[PDB]
Amino acid sequence: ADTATRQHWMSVLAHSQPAELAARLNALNITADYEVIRAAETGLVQIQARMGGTGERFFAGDATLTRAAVRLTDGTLGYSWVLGRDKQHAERCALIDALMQQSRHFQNLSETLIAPLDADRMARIAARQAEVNASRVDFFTMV
Amino acid sequence: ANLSGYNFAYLDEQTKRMIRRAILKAVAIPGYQVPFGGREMPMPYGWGTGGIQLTASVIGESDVLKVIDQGADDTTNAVSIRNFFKRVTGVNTTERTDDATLIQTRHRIPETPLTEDQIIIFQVPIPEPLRFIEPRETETRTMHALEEYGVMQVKLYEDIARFGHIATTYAYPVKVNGRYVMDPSPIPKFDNPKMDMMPALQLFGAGREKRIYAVPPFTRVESLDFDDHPFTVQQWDEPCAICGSTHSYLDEVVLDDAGNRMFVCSDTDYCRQQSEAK
Amino acid sequence: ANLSGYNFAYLDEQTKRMIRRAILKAVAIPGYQVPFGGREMPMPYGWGTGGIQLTASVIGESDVLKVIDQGADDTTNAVSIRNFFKRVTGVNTTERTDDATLIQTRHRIPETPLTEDQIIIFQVPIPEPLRFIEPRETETRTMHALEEYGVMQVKLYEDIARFGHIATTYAYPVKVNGRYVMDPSPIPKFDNPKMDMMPALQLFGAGREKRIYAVPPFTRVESLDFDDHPFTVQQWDEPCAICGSTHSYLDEVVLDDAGNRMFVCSDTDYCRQQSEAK
Amino acid sequence: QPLLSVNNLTHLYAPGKGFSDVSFDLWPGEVLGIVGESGSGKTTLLKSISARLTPQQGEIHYENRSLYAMSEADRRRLLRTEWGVVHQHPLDGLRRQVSAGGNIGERLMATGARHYGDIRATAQKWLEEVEIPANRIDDLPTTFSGGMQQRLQIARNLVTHPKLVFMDQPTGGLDVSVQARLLDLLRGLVVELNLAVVIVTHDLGVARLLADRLLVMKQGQVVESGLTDRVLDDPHHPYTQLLVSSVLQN
Amino acid sequence: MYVAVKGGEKAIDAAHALQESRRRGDTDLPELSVAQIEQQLNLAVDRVMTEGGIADRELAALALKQASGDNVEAIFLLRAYRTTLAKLAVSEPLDTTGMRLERRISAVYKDIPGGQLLGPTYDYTHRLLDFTLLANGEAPTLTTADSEQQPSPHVFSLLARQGLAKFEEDSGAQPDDITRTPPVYPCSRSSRLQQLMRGDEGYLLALAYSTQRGYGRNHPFAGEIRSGYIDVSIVPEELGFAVNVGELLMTECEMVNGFIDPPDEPPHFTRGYGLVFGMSERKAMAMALVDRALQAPEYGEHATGPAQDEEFVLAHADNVEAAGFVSHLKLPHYVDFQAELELLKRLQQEKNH
Amino acid sequence: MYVAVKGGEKAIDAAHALQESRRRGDTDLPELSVAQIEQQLNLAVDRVMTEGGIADRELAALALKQASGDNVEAIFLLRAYRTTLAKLAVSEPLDTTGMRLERRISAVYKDIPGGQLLGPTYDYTHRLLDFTLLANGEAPTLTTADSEQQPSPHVFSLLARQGLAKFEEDSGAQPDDITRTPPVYPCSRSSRLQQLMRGDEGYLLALAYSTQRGYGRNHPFAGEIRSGYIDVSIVPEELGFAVNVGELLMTECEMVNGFIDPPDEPPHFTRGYGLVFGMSERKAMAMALVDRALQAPEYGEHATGPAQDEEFVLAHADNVEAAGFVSHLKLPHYVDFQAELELLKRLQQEKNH
Amino acid sequence: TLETAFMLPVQDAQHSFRRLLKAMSEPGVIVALHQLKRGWQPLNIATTSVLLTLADNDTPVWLSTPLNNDIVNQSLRFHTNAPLVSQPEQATFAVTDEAISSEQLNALSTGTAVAPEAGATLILQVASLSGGRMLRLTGAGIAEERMIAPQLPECILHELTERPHPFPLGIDLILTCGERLLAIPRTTHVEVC
Ligand SMILES: Nc1ncnc2c1ncn2[C@@H]1O[C@H](COP(=O)(O)OP(=O)(O)NP(=O)(O)O)[C@@H](O)[C@H]1O
Ligand SMILES: [Mg+2]
Ligand SMILES: [Zn+2]
Ligand SMILES: [Zn+2]
Ligand SMILES: [Zn+2]
Ligand SMILES: [Zn+2]
Repeated sequence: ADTATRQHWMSVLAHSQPAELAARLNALNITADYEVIRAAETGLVQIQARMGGTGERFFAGDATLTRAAVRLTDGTLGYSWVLGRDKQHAERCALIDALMQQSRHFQNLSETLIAPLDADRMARIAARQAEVNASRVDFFTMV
Repeated sequence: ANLSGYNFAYLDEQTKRMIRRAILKAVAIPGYQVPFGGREMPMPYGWGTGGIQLTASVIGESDVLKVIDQGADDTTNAVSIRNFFKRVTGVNTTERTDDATLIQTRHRIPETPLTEDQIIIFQVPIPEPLRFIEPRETETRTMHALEEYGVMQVKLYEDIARFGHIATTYAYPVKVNGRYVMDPSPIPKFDNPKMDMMPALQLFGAGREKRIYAVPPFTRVESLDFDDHPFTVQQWDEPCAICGSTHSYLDEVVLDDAGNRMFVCSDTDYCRQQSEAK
Repeated sequence: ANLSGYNFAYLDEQTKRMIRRAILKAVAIPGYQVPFGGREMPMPYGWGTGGIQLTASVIGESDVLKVIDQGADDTTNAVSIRNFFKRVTGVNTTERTDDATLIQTRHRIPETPLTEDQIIIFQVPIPEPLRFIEPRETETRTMHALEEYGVMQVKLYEDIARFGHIATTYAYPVKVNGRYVMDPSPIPKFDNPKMDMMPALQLFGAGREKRIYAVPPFTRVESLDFDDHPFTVQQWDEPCAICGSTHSYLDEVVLDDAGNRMFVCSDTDYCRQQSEAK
Repeated sequence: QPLLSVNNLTHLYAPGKGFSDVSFDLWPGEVLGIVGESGSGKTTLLKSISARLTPQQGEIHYENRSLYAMSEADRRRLLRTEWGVVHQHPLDGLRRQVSAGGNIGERLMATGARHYGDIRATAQKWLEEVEIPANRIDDLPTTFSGGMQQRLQIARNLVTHPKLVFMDQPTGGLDVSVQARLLDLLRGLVVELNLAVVIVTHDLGVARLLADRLLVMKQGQVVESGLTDRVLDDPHHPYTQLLVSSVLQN
Repeated sequence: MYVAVKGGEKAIDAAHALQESRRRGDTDLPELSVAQIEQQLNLAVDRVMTEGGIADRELAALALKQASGDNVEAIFLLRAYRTTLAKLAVSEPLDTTGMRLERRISAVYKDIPGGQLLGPTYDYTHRLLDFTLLANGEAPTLTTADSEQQPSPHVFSLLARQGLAKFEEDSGAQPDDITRTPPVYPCSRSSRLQQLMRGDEGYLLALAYSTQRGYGRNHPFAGEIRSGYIDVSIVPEELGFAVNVGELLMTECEMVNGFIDPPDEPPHFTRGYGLVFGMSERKAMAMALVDRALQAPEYGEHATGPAQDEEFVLAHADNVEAAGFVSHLKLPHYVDFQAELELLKRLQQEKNH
Repeated sequence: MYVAVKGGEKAIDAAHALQESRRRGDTDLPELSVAQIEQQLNLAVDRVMTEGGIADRELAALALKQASGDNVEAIFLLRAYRTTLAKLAVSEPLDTTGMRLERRISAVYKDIPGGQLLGPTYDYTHRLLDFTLLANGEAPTLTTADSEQQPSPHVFSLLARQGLAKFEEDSGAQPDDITRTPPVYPCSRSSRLQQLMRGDEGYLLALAYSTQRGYGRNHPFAGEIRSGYIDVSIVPEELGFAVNVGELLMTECEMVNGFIDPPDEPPHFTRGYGLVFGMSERKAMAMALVDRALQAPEYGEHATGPAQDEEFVLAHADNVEAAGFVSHLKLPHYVDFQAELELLKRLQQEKNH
Repeated sequence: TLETAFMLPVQDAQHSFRRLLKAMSEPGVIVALHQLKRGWQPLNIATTSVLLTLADNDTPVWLSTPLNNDIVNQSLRFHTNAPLVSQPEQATFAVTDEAISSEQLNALSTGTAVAPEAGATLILQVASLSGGRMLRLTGAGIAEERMIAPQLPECILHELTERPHPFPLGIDLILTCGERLLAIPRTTHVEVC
């Protein structure tokens, strides 16, 4: 379960807006000393797509990717790979990943940080789906 | 009433007059593509500009306008064109073929037979039936001029030899007044017989290609074929799932990923009539 | 010193390494166009990207760089490239050919003879001498592979028959090491003799076409011609109006609408030397 | 030892289309005519032995060197310097956008010629040899007639004084007078210069007057071979007897 | 049982509302003004004006704003609006010799009468993303020289006075107008130029590039590129004498092309011409190159590339028609596709047995 | 007597300053912000991202601002900036079946599982210049429906399950990367698609339009167009398991193309594929059409149009190379032109006597 | 445990490449690669410098059994990331010693006529560059003739003097001894004197 949970919280961090994540992290006021193993680096991730969506692979351009690595005092390593060029956001994501790897912070951050972020993202998606679904063309109703 | 701030039918009188002259010439030369100085319309080229211009040049205040795309009045582009014409002319509109005076259609002829004084206007992307054989207009103009239609016969013969059947299933070329080979617009082979000796005038507009051609009422329109390979229309093993008709062109509606599907009339007005009869 | 925030010479070490391997291969196969994975530079393709990449891959801290376009150091593109290289490498620059260690040129070889350890880098728009004869690379690759240069000889023979002279006045094809037909870049026929048995290494970069080819020092470079139509360089009835030289390529400067014009050395450094001598 | 050797050569587009199990030897200074039915594979065999069609079976040895085991560059060098190829349709062996002089001079320059005047003089000499006027040297082959184009192709493929010439119906499109001129020219080249010719022809008179040995091909197989006059006057295989009985007597 | 329901109109309105909302974007950011687009996105405006057929910067910027920056959509908007406007007058022939020069260069001579006037241009700039533009900044204070515009004779005039080129000479022929009469191939050079000026920038650029790579070579030299303001004058029937109505910012490109050797006159360079609205130059250069390529019939040149194919080049150059017809595939096509499906299923069944 | 003087550097600086000032425009109007361009000119940003090769909306908007709206210049800026960035990872193959749909339509069937989702689009709009945009306005308040995204299986999957089309099947072949190795013709379909995605929108549109007009017909139907957000995931060596790094707004287009009759299997439709960044669709449609056209060698089709000429289409599709080489004619060329002048003058003198 | 690469990879690689270019463009000229103090034994300084300058993930490297060592392989993988191939025909750069056999030499890729740059470059570690059979070099890079007396295997001298491969096919040879390097491209004509 550790791998799946780590993937889930890293995905939530990556999809989180930098502003809301920063605000929530500041509100929590988590005290933790960490050293930046890898300074946030902004480069490119090569995009691979499939012919017809399921066939042979081909390179469909590139996208900006920022990666960061931090270490906590106890040696825990936090990593982050986020699309875009927000270096501070990547550093925060790596820090949160490191903290989540700690037992004392995992539950608290899941209940107070990861779950609210996921809920907010799901709400924003729900709302835009409601707006986009108004453009659906209705042809038949089964009476 | 027209209260949109534009001229009635959105076209200046000069463009209407030029299109009217082109229409008269086309009527006088059935099946011949009459060039005309088409203008750019609010709709993009290829979305029915030629038919819109023809309707604008022919439509009047007392006309009842029916707009159908794929045989349905509620189709998105049909709705857009109908709304535009209501805005710029304020004419009455109907979904009933028998109540309509002007019918602007895309890829279908109504199942309901047309009557006298009715005009059906076709949206034509490719007015040249030989285009897919000879892409160049410089050659097709001469071929039509000299009645050099042998390449079309060769194409049909090769299709029969290769696949055992003629590969053209829509926009099937026809012979008009025994002389001009004409493209009937992308109507299915199903609707081609309706064009023969039709009491209603037929007008065809290709705005992007700048061509207008017409079939006068009661004019011979014969689909190209062979005696041993006679012209055959599309057929289905299922009737319409709504009205149960077996003599109407059917569109296929996919219901779910599993594979369930149904077939319903493309002509929505005919389906409504057939369902209200029974 | 490099203080621009980019890597020395603006290229990542992987691209430098690939270009260096390509350069070594080209040196080992004189006159052959070596494909290489050229990258998009701050300059647009066709403005000297290949030469810029070659210089970046070969340039060092101690190198003295001379950049000339049309034989002039003050030419706009030459100034731009020199400023870019100063920004990204901080190398010393000079307008004197004899003081330069790396010379990046566009369409001219300096009048001053080159010496040992000097590298002259040519900006090449079309690295294929047969391109204007056969536009397709699929065919020219095979033609070079099989030494099928007969089409070039046919072209020269037809030019002689039609105009009485070979129509190619710049980028004149040459034969390298008796084997590969090579495009010398758009240098005039005047500069082609300088390529024969040149003590300096010659490098040619076509960034847009992704080709690198080289002529090692002391390599035979013979312009294609005929015994009765020998290779002849451009000539002028007037000497340079500034220095008075008669052995230099001359550019024509139009002074006024009336028709007054003068001719001055394209190689500005050679003109300066010649004027300061007398 | 044979200039050209063919052993078990076979190339088939489909069962019965092409040639199969063809072997023969050609020496310098002799002519090997090939006669047969339209559709017997004569052209396919000519292409295969001229390095224009890779066979499915068998080997071809030129001066003891396997033809298709050599590099493509070497085969192109052969076809460029010492091999002549005359196609049935002259325009297939001619450059449409290149003048007749250029068409003749391409081969000369490919052999090392680099004097424009000498190339022009040789082209005019060969045009006069095939009786083409020397004033048509600068005219494109599209302006030439069928016989003129055929003669231009022959001159182009004979200007380099090659050692082996593969011809496909070279007499086609030629009036009998220029045809006799061409026959005399080919005989002179074969005898004086030891030229070797593999000629595909349907005019059995030209094969009689020119070919030293004959192959008779039918449905992709060699049915009869031997001395030209022996085959023509003493045919053995039914097809050959039909073929020589079909000749129009003048 | 299924019953047909009305879904087209409301779905269309919802889609249009969504597109409008996306065009507006985040309401926190101020809405873009048409003046801002006209001033700071001037090159897109130039392309929109050139291809749409109206030399009105404000209208082109408005179309760009309405099109969410889509050049094709803005061009079509401007062209359609052109349809709604009446033709009040036909301008007197433009006199590019009277242009007030913002920029003037020549690649055929090192220096020319009037000098090399680079003007505003991105040429010779190092294309490095300037991240300081992410925040507001101060525009440079421009340096100044003398204000006299030196005489700037056309380079082609200099070439012709030497006999190296032929003057473009007016025979009085009435220009063809493809906006009123559909083109008839082969089209006259006037019609070809009119269509090219309306042609897609990218398509003509690709064709010119192909010509530069041997696919119909014409050996081009940028004989002269002039960008600046040209006065427009008309002759209204009310007055009967010429009245100047304003000035238009236009770019003119003259290309020297490979010389010919006519039977009965000295060999001379050929030429190509391009003319566009605004400062964008590559469109004019491509126009000149493609015009030279299409001039092949007048020179009896053996075509070696598609750029020399008149019907192919011109019939697909207008991005209005091409974009409309490509996007029309998004329209419902289930009637035609059902016909093809019926045929295909019958073929599969026949082959199976 | 004349003496050479230094004029290049100062003239270049003055020209760059003039271009910057023109880009800023009237200082009375507020300077455009990159966020405004990203939000309200989203389609230009989409084209810039697609052709420049970076799926970063902010960078594309910055390039557009720096380019004064010139799409070609912004695309080149983004591509050149791509050169300065390191490749940190290679994404796992995208799964378009997991797209979150902003828009999804199909022209081959009247209705499909998941329905016809028009989404934000200019389709069916009356292209009338909206002059109310000249002043600030209020965006529409969007209406809402249920928020569930109904299942949206690919139309081609439905066709293939019926045997009417062939599944696109992954053999594991390593894709070719023309960004590291120069293309070699004939290129593989992966390389062709990679180049087409980077190709000029207008050029490929014109080629697809020509194919629609018989110049290499392929009988296209818009089988399905899907625009929406696709998750991007990588597998860093640090962790060894997949990590989701974000989402990209992409448009996918699948075109059904004329059926064939293979010797040893039932006749079936062929297909073409297009994939772009953002909401712009015509680029994807043209990409799919040109991909089908270039698939001719795999079907033994007799080419009837330039769009089927692989080398001609691909060698001139990248607007970076084409625009650069066309604009390079603006560079000084007086050395080469002097050579041509010397030859031409000698020819004229020879013909005169 | 791994070896040490260039102290200044950029400058050192540029200097080494310039020396190698001088050598290759002028066959027979000996150049010194002094940037690398110690080589990856049994690899000498020059061979290691060349590998660091040119080898990468795009260039497969084949090491002969005498020169194939675990430390060397790990150092090459760590510093250059160049894949290591056990067969010479799969190698872009081939590293061998005087014990190279004719079969190994003839298994090296010589490229093709259309792609003559696709062949392998052979790095041969010689006992000396000076104490062998006198060889006269002529061709591109040589004004008249160059007299070099490298100590070479007989298969290599055969390759040089006979040239079994038709230009543009060929193998480019790099003779490395200690910190000094000599280059013989496929063009050079070599005569035993
Ligand atoms: N490209 C091809 N593809 C398939 N079949 C072919 C092809 N070419 C030839 N065939 C057949 O191959 C057989 C021999 O071809 P060919 O060698 O050209 O005949 P031929 O003896 O030269 N006839 P002719 O020119 O009249 O003297 C004929 O049945 C041809 O129809
Ligand atoms: Mg034959
Ligand atoms: Zn029904
Ligand atoms: Zn001087
Ligand atoms: Zn359609
Ligand atoms: Zn140039």
